[PDB]
Amino acid sequence: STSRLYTLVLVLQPQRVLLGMKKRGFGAGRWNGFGGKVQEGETIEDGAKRELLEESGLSVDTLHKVGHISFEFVGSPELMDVHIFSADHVHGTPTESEEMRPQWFQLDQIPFADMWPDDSYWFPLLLQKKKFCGHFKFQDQDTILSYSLREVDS
Ligand SMILES: Nc1nc(NC2CC2)cc(-c2cccc(Cl)c2Cl)n1
Repeated sequence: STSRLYTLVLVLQPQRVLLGMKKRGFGAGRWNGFGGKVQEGETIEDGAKRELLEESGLSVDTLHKVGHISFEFVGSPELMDVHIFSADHVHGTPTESEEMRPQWFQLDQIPFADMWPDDSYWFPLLLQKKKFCGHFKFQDQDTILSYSLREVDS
């Protein structure tokens, strides 16, 4: 049983981060970066850009490679293969979409309590400008059974 490709784009700036409140579907009622499924016929980076445009209304020329996290759940055959990107520069205005309502948070005021539990572990690596690689086994949606997390030169 193989995995499916996901992207996650974190809109960063010197003092703040633009998260998105998920309004519907998987992760509804939680703050997260912008992203979703990688389709057939686009590269992973194209998918990241697309989902950022569609969910926030923002454009980019380029993204940074910051993380590669593989998620799995107990009693589930399908794995999430997440390619995490930072967008430290953006064009346009943040606009509320059907799927996401964007909001700015200062980097010392990130609402980890209402984000996915894994974010508390890998966000510090992102904010130190470290590239990271890891696996997370979830018991349920609020409970990490086991996890592995390391930095990489890549
Ligand atoms: N921060 C974070 N954490 C996650 N933790 C995994 C237990 C669910 C999953 C995701 C994610 C990334 C891209 C697309 C989608 Cl649908 C999701 Cl849910 N993001």
